[PDB]
Amino acid sequence: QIVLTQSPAIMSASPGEKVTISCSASSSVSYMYWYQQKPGSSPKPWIYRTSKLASGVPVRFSGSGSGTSYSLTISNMEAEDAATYYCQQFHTYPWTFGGGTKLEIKRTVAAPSVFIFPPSDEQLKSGTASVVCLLNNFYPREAKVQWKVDNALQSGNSQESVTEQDSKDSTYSLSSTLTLSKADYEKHKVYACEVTHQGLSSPVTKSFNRGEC
Amino acid sequence: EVQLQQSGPELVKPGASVKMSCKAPGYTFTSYVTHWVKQKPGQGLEWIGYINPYNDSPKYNEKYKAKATLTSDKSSSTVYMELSSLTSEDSAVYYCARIGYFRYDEGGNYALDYWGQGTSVTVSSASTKGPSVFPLAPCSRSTSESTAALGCLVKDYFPEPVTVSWNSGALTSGVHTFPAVLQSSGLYSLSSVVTVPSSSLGTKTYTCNVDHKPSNTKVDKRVESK
Amino acid sequence: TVSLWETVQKWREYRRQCQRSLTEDPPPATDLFCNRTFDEYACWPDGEPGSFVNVSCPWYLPWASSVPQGHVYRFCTAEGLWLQKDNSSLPWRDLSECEESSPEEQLLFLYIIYTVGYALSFSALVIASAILLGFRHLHCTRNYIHLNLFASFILRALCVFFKDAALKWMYSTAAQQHQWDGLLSYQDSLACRLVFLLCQYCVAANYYWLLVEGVYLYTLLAFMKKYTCTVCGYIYNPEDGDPDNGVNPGTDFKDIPDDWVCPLCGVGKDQFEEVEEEQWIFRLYVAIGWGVPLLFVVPWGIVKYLYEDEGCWTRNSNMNYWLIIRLPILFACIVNFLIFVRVICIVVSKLKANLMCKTDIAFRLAKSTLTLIPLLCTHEVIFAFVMDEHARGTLRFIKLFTDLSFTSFQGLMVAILYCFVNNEVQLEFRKSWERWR
Ligand SMILES: CC1(C)CC([C@@H](Nc2ccc(-n3cnc(C(F)(F)F)c3)nc2)c2ccc(C(=O)NCCC(=O)O)cc2)C1
Ligand SMILES: *[C@@H]1O[C@H](CO)[C@@H](O)[C@H](O)[C@H]1NC(C)=O
Ligand SMILES: [Zn+2]
Repeated sequence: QIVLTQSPAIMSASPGEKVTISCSASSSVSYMYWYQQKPGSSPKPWIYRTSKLASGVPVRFSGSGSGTSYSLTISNMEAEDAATYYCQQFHTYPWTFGGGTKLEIKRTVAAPSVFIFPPSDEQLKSGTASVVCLLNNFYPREAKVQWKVDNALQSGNSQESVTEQDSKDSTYSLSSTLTLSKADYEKHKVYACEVTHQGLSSPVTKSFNRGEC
Repeated sequence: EVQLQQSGPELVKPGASVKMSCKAPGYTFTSYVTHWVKQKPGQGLEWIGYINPYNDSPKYNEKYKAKATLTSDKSSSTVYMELSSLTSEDSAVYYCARIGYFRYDEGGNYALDYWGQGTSVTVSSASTKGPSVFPLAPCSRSTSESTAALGCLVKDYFPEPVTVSWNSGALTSGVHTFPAVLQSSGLYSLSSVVTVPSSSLGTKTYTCNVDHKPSNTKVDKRVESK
Repeated sequence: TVSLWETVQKWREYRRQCQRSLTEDPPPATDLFCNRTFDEYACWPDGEPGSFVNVSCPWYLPWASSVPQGHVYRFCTAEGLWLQKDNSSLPWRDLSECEESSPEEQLLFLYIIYTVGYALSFSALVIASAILLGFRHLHCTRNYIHLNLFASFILRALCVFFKDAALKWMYSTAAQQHQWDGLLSYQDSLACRLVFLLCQYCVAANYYWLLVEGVYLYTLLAFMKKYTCTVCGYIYNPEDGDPDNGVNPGTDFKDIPDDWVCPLCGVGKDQFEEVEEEQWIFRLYVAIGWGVPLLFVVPWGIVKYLYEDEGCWTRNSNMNYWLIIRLPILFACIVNFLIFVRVICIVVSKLKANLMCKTDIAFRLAKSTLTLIPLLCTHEVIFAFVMDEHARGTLRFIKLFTDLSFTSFQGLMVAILYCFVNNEVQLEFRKSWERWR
């Protein structure tokens, strides 16, 4: 029935910067409730009765709002505050939640340490062959992996997977898995992966030659 | 911080029904009504409904009427949520939560404080498959880069999840276990790589413990540079 | 002193204040809240979810002076409900701060004379009905009607004996002031359902078996007239008489000497079966005594279930559907008094015309029937329509509640006047006492 819309989708802030997450409801509600959910656990009461803080929540957090428009704000931002924040309404039935706002933490531009792995010869029995290209601990998240099997720009055969921002150094890690046939694989020699990133002056290409290792 | 002891994960065929448990150590005289919340990735968080255990009468979200069936046990004091005629739209984490009150004197100071672990539901026709694990070692060439990467490629399993530890949890740093990706085939696959010193590739052994409770798969793949 | 009546008159105004406010008061505009309701004790407003609703203690209470400001609580949950504790019972309330009297001293006394008045009556009626059924010398058309009038009162007396059992049933759960009040509610929803229905039928049967009692008394006086027998069933044709034993043809049973016995079986003349028509007309008397009460008690119970079955169908505020039981009982009362009036008209004429004597069974019964009809229907005629006109039959129904706690004896009254007072059972009393010595 009533709809809670909270902007932005994902928020990235450098430590000590003002974070301010909105939540505009469809119909005017009395109080607003916020939950901090950290990927890897159930949600947690974070702010109740619009501006009241839950026990253990640091004073940097402050809830504010009235009518439809509500927000959650952070002053002395810290990396500990990276998580998805759901606003909730207890005012009417059904009880509406928010879309959540994943909060991330800006940091120094880091370049990925790239690694390419051929497919196992154990896998070269399974009728397939998956070549992986790892990008370790770059910031920001946006990075380009470009597969080039014998200087042929591969497309729509690989699937990249990015971890969550690291707990300790706020970096990311990305893997691109070039899934290929045993026949398709054994037909080509030079397998390479061209990584384009903000931290990289020139796109790095980590290669390998088929079987020749 | 989980207080509500919920039931285990479930893999159900589309069209079937799933009934999950939410055992509470004991209902507080102030809070006894259990609420059920649906967390479907990308759908957000959804309040399904609640069950009053003292009168066994439940409240439902109009969206989830004739979908969910909330009941309670008298003896064990446990809530139950059945989900009839299931589809892909119903594959989600399912929480049971209870309201914790901050200041009973003042009106409105409360929140869903008591949360459950979350009963994940996977509505798929795909039968539970086992992960085939493969090493992720380079071409034995580094020319002294001083940093070397290697890992596991846990392939073709269903349903999620796969638990990847390294050197039986002794190796905790430089580790990266990527989120699973459902391959076009229909199965999940994930890589778990670890950056170690290039000097160790011929001195330190890197066993890679993979665990997949659904298919009861337990494997230790020691990764070597060919 | 504090009065046991004024404390209810103040309670009636507390419900007036309550009803007025919980209807005049604006909705909270919070959408999700917990409804404003009257506990039948305290008046509660709408509760803000997640707040302790503290209310001032009811002023109708006697000790209300000793506990000022008032601290009777209830909790509104985040869900929008009043805290339960026990759902098969009423919601949690804290009447702890408002407890301990003269009005309850009179209340217990009123209940004591009510239950002993009912135990006294039921025992007298059961032993009375055992007198007419035990002794064969009494198996006659007349007494059968009495036994049925006994039955309706006997069932009504064991009906109050079942309700009191549910009252003692729920109260024996433990020991608490709030629970005492709660035990009343849990029984006001379940046990009250079916018993109060049969009670309403019993009452309807009392008044309608009173009707046939008066009707049988009219037939016993309006009766060429013939007679029969109850033992063997010999029909004494008066137009034929019985000269073979010493009674010329054309003589009424009223003119046959007491020194007479039935020529077929040999039982006394005191065992005559009245007019040969009394036999089959009793089927009608049963059809009127039990049939008619069903014809308006089940219609009432049906609509008091299809339309308003909340609070043991006791709350009749929305619409006056109780006329389904009042009007037929009032109808019975008007004709019961019309019978009463016509009976006196006949007896006085019959006695003066020498055509009837006080020694007769028809006069002995008239003394009794003309005594029940006036007292049992008196209230149900004057108030019935006069009070119905306006909203003051409201405060008259509170008085009727008090009446009902004095009308417990009205069962014994039927037992005495129709059995203990009977000259026939007195001859059976003397026969039983002589059979020992
Ligand atoms: C305690 C009481 C108020 C009830 C008592 C008394 N009531 C009573 C007494 C007399 C007249 N009465 C006289 N003449 C007329 C007139 F005007 F002609 F109609 C009316 N009416 C009423 C009563 C006494 C005797 C019996 C009696 O034996 N029952 C048994 C019936 C039987 O044996 O089968 C019953 C009732 C006083
Ligand atoms: C109601 O009473 C409670 C104690 O049970 C108290 O904490 C609260 O302050 C009271 N609320 C009001 C309206 O004063
Ligand atoms: Zn005979």
